[PDB]
Amino acid sequence: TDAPPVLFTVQDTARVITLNRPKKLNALNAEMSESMFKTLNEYAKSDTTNLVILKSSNRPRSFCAGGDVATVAIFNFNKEFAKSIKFFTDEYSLNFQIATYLKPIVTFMDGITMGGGVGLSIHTPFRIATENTKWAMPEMDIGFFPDVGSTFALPRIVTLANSNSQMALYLCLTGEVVTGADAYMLGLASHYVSSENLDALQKRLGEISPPFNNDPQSAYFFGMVNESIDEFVSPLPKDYVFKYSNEKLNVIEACFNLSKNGTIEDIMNNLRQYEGSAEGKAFAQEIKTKLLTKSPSSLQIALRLVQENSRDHIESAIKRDLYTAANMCMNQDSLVEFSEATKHKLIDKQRVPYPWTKKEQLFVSQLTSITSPKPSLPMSLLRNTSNVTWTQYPYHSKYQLPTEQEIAAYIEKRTNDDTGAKVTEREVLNHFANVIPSRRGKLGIQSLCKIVCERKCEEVNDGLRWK
Amino acid sequence: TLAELLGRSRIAQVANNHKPLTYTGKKFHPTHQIIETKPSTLYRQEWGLKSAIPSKIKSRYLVYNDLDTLERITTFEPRGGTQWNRLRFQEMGVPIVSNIGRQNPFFKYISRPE
Amino acid sequence: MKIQTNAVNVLQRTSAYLKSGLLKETPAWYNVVASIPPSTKFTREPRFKNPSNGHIIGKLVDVTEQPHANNKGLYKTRPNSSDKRVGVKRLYRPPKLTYVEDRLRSLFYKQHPWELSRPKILVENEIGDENYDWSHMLQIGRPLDGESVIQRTMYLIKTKQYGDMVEAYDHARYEFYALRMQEETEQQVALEEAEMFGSLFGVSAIEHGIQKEQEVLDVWEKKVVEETELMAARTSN
Amino acid sequence: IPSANDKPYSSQELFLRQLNHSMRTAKLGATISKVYYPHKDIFYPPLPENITVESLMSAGVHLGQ
Repeated sequence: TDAPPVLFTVQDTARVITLNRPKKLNALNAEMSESMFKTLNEYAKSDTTNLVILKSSNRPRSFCAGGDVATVAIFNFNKEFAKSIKFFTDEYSLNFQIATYLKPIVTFMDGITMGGGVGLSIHTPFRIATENTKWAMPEMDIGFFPDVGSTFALPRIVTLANSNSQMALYLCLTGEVVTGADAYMLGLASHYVSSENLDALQKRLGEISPPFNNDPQSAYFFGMVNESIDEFVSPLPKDYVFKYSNEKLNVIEACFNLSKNGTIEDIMNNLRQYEGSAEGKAFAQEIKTKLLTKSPSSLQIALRLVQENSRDHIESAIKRDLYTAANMCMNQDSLVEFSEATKHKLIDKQRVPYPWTKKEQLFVSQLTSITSPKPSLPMSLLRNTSNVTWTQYPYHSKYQLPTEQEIAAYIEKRTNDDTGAKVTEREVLNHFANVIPSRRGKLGIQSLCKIVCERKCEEVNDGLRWK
Repeated sequence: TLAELLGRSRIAQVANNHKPLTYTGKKFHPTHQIIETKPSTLYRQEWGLKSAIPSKIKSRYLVYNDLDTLERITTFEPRGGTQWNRLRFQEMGVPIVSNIGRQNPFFKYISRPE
Repeated sequence: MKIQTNAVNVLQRTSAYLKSGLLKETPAWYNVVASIPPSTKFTREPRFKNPSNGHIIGKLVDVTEQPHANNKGLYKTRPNSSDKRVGVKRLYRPPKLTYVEDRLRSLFYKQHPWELSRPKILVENEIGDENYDWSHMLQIGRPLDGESVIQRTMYLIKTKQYGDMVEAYDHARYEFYALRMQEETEQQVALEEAEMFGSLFGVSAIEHGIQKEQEVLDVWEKKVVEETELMAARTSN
Repeated sequence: IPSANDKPYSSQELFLRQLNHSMRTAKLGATISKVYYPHKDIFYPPLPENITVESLMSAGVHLGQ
């Protein structure tokens, strides 16, 4: 009788999944996650479904404002820890299914995509953004950690100032909101399509089918999906200027450059001892202010996970998030304030930050316990139809803007070639815009390459050196 | 959007006019907006209308009613001669005066209920 | 004409030639077309909004939404005949695009007929480059003309400086007169100043017209004489 | 056939003298921006990824029958 929380519909050979909780900004509860997880397993077995499209019925207001953690907070206050662990086993299992799904999934991030919403798109090689996109990970203000495998995705997909996960740590620890074109240029969105063109794109996606004797799970079909979306991409607004200037990118790359045993204090030291331009110095103070209004325990846990899930395989990174979430709802050592902070902000509307009490510096053992499975609480991710793990996304790189590490590899290779030629910025732009088949004519690809060379490369004579 | 752009397009700027292009009555003032094309565009029959104007037209000024019609032609006359009447009036340097001594319509005068 | 099938299925008909062996070698286009499927639906699509004025298409006002009496003083208690006719055709008919500026444009050129005599160039340069601040009437890149007035009027009504469109239009008209008067003086004075420094001009506009009228009046003289002599002979009959 | 240094320029030399002026001086004073040149459509077409609705509209592609 009530409107189903998630609506499933057929679009020719494409199956459209639509989040249908407009009053809650499409917040994800256990019911929604379970429904989507079960229906996706069926579509994986089907031989008539070529691709899936995850969208919202509330666009452009919101796509998914995040998992329903306010309800999980009430569970903690009522000691309904079994209910809380069910909510995270369903959500995290759905994020693992999407990541390893063998058929193309195309998420329309037409609106607020924060928290659980990021998990619905970050794990898909086709995550389309719009002018209305608002990507953020505001967990540090609620006392929680960066969940939904964001500690495995962001350190591997961000394009600028992410050599050592510096930008990934900046977004997860500061909760900065990225909007539209900026999300596309950072690597948060694979494509940038105007909202007005989403209807037409959806129809084209339903009409395309694998040719001859190729299944929809073949790499050939994935290329076809990428090309179809590109036909609907339009040039960026003329006035658009990237959000982060080179100077602001230099602050993040230096102030968030930790070692394998770094701590949040080390970042605080860099932000407090930074030297350089006036804008950079002022920018470092802004970060320091923000990072001092977060949960002292959440920041340390986030850094731990980023330094742990940036070199591990997908399954172990998603499993480690389930353990952390369960080890936080059940606060055995009173080291976190997830439940109390969640009620201060969501259950009760309070603009002021929650006054923090756990302001100590957790030890390496304390962090290990909070992020390790307790032998008394057995929790496992639901089984998906793929049941595969890997350390690198199989398709994200091909269909998004190149990272700063891929441009460096070509400059080093070209600079160390027997040709004995000089690497020139013009040659770099051509090599990324008119050579790679999957990146040919990719929006904002020349602009990104010029940002990298102007900040990372040294122009000597008619050559380029990787500073 | 496309609709917003269209409303501001140069074709939208020309007010709708269906007055006879061939009028044999008394003419007191211009009735159609003169359209001008540059020499480069004239060489390519480009006038900024829907269709190319026939190459026979050598004048750079025309007046039209309909962009397209059921006869698959543009309704136009290759003449722009009301502009030369205005410029010849300017060369005579005779200001236009009111024979009734009314207020100048181009000045925002403070009028009363006289 | 019937929806054609054979133009969009060249890949499938070609694939049968290759599979059977009738065609030995794959054509060069074969791979390109396979990766980029043609659109083959050719359907009529409904539309639920006029993009120009945002009017909603396909909405029926129910009697429950008209509780108050009408202009005649009667309440509406039952659907009328128009409400009971299916209106699917309106969903598919291309909407008529309308603009408020069109009404003002017609007014301006009715009030100023001679503005039509100023040639207008319809050839666009680049619509995307237009960076205009309509706080002022003059703009770098475009002429001063009736459109300058209309866009100024819209900016005034958009900024809510004036409430009635007529008042905003009148305000813009006076700004237009001032700019037109400064230009009429700059041209008159420029000509006067040049002649005072020894500038010479071959043919003036008035002279150009006299010469053209002479060319026509010369042909007219011949024909009149010829046709006033055929009449004399024909009438003599 | 160059003319004698005392004689005036020949018709051919005046043409070459004008061509010299055309290259250097004839374009002094201002540059032209945001103006459509018909020939550049053929010789300097844009790439498909840089095409906008404005660009299509500027060319009159939207004007149907």
